Amino acid sequence: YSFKDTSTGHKNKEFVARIKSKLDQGGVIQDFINALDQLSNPELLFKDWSNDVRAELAKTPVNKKNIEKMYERMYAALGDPKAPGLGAFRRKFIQTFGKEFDKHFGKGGSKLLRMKLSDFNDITNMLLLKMNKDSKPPGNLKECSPWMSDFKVEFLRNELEIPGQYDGRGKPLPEYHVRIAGFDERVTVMASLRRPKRIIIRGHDEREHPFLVKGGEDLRQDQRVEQLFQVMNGILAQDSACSQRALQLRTYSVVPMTSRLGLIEWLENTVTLKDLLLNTMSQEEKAAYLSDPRAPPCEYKDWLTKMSGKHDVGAYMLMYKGANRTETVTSFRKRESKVPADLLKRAFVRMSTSPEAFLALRSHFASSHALICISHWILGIGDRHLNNFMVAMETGGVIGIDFGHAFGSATQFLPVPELMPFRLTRQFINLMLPMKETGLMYSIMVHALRAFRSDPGLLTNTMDVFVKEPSFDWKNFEQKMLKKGGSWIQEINVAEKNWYPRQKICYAKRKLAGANPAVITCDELLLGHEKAPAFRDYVAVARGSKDHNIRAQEPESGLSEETQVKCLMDQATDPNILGRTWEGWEPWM
Repeated sequence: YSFKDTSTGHKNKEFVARIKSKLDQGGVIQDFINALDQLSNPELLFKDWSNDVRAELAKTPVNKKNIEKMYERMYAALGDPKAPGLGAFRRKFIQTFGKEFDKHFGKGGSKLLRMKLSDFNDITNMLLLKMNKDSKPPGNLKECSPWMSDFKVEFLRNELEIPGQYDGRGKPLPEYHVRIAGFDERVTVMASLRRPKRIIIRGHDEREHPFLVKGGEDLRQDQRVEQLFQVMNGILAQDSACSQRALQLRTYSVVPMTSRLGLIEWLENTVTLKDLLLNTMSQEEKAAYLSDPRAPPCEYKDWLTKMSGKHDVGAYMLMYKGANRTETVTSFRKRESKVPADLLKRAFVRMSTSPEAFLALRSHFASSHALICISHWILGIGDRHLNNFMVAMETGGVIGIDFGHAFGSATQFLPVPELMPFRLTRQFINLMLPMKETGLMYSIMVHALRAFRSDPGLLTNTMDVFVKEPSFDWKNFEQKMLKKGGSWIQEINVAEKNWYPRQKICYAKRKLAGANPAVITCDELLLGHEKAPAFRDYVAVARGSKDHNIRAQEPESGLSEETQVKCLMDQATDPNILGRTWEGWEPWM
């Protein structure tokens, strides 16, 4: 908060103190947060503290009081092992990490309290490198944060009321909202870069509720974009021509319990898109798709080797200094022609039992996927890779999850950018044969984008929570934009109020008032890859050709709606873009 305290700062201070005393009702909520914190891997917070000390001491030793304010949390968690037992209940794995890390932290506590070294990091990097041998994240039970496993409610401690309820509309009548009464022994770890956990908590009426717990990321961006989706299907179901089609985005609840601790509602009876495709295939198909040098797995890497000589990241940089246009299309169609041409069709006749009903599962799938690919562009979300789309195996509809790059941020700070606006690849148009992606995945996009260009004020007005309070993900990269970037046509001294967020709201207001979707994809590429080695080839690929693409025969602004979605779909499916992208996005399937 950090009040100013000139005239009314005192009454604001005592008012916040009044509420801080009025809430929290003793000791169930704060140690709920705490004992949920104390089960994650200590390596993630270890590298987090390493990042925040390398970024704030190793560059300039003038930042007064910030190191002495940030070593308090490093002293608390992974410090002296009775401090976790004082602040909360001590776990069963910090008593094996602090039991090992005593010699290494003796010199830390005795001289790295006020170190002022700023030049060497390998003395710590070798210990975090060797520490990943006796790091076992599976605690194999629920005793690994032993307050929830010994919860055992006994009296009116002002119940907790399992979070992620109170969805806005309606006088709530809170006697129905479920209350926590236990946890299960079997916990699971996920499959991501830092592997968040998945818990099986129980309601007060013997109902399982699973949740996804992640303990290092500030989940306020996700809360604001699910807030945006609530505005989005509040403006959809008011519109006339979209309500007959009954168009709605399907959301899900995410609560930021505190900074570096949030909960995600895990959804049930759903399966990811890659698992659906990879299990519709036959047993003679999958092994030859996986383990062939002519399979599109290894053929792309051999193309990376034979195109520019490099064998790793940066080959995509030297590929823009490699092939020409009419090499990539011909080397790409033979990559597209190695997977079977129908997999969603086999997956929709494998489960629909009737020719009346195959027709009506397919229209629902295609209309829902059209809706999320047009609403994933206004607020411009990138990284639409294969495990981000989640189909619902009881009604046939896709749900979109895992939002990392919210506004135009996939094509700015990533090494090799992503230039498509969404994911409309080959299988999504082979589903609709003998037609193609012009009948049903077109008028849905026109109706949705016409509703969003009806009243252009609502989403930009909701976007101002980002400018009234910047999050942690919009200040760790704001420094990178400050040290290298653009935006010198605007001022810098009013930072984070009209420099950064008025830029993002300016971009979304441009593409909501009518902008060429090749212009934005190179403006956001100029503002993050100016003075690049291969920058003219980026702005040459993502601009058109004027002989083969309609996105080069149209002006930049004042553009119309049907024309805008037309050049959008032209930018979406084009083998020039999809021939040279990131190898984990899998643009061929």
